[PDB]
Amino acid sequence: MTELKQADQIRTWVQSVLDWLHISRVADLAVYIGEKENADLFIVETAALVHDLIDVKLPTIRLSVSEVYNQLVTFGIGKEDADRVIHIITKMSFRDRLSIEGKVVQDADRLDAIGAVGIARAFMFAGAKGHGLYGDDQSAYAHFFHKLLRLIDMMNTDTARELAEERHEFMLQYIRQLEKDIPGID
Amino acid sequence: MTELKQADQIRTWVQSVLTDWLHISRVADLAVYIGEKENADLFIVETAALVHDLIDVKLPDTIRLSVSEVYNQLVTFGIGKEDADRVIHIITKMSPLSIEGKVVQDADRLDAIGAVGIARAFMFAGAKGHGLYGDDQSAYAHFFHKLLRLIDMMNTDTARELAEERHEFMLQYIRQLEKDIPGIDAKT
Ligand code: NI
Ligand code: NI
Repeated sequence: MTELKQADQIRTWVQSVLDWLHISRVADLAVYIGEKENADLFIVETAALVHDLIDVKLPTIRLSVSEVYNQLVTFGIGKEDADRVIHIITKMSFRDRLSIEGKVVQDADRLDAIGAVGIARAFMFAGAKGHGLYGDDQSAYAHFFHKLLRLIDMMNTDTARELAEERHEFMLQYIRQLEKDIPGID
Repeated sequence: MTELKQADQIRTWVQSVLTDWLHISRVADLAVYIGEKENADLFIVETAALVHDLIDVKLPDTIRLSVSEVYNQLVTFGIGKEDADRVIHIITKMSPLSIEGKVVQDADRLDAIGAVGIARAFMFAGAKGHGLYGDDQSAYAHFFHKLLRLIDMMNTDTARELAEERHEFMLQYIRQLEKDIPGIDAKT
């Protein structure tokens, strides 16, 4: 099982390149969902680990599709697995953006944007970008209704839909409470 | 009402100075609510709540006021010397406190817990480049080290009651993180 070795190298590489905590969470989740959805677990974990490397959001860090490709083949990963990972990540991040493995990776990514973890990230992002808690259309509170509260209805697989239900319900109890703590938050 | 007009004056001033205001507005509403239940002087409570942050070291240097600047503006705005002195004694102590000072302190701490405290913790982490969890500067660490202890330091019966709901909700939020992120407590 050389795939253990290869998976471990990608983790170190990615951790090096770079948040890592998001990537790690998404990979753990992708592996879990992929197992229940009969996807290729190597592909799903690997795609999860590198799903952010080619994004335009990242500054000096952003890698090219071929840089990522070359690194995987350099680690000894096969052409077909490297090709399939690239098809996943390149299908996932272009401006204004499936197979079993692609759907699982996307689901994992989206699950990480809801629930208690999703709420944390929403407020973290707002803090980083100088945005308000509420009071603006760019605020974190607004983004729950613009985006986060709809994600459950866009999940690809039965397994991700299952996991979503609990995370979605909790975000709702969170919003209800926030609205109670701050009357006129809207 | 002369005090209604003075509070509205102070409100517009503070909002103009800080131009954070949302925190101050929430703290003033909470403080007046507690103050009324506790039979504290409501004008002093509201005024202190409104100016409680203006001298705080955490404000940037382009905005932060000296104590004399706060004092002078209050007096110009028509607050009497004695009331103005009371307000100054509260905010310099915050940055035993008086009865009104304890009410303001409680309101300020209430805003740091519950659903609103959760949001604020994560916003701060994002502002300072700190992680969600995984080290001692992380938001998660900050819950254990500081925010989960605030309920023990509430001054008033009214605040203590309000803090129980908020604290318990924050405990539910932690439980949810622990569930969704296996190993979160040990993660680095
Ligand atoms: Ni992602
Ligand atoms: Ni404050």
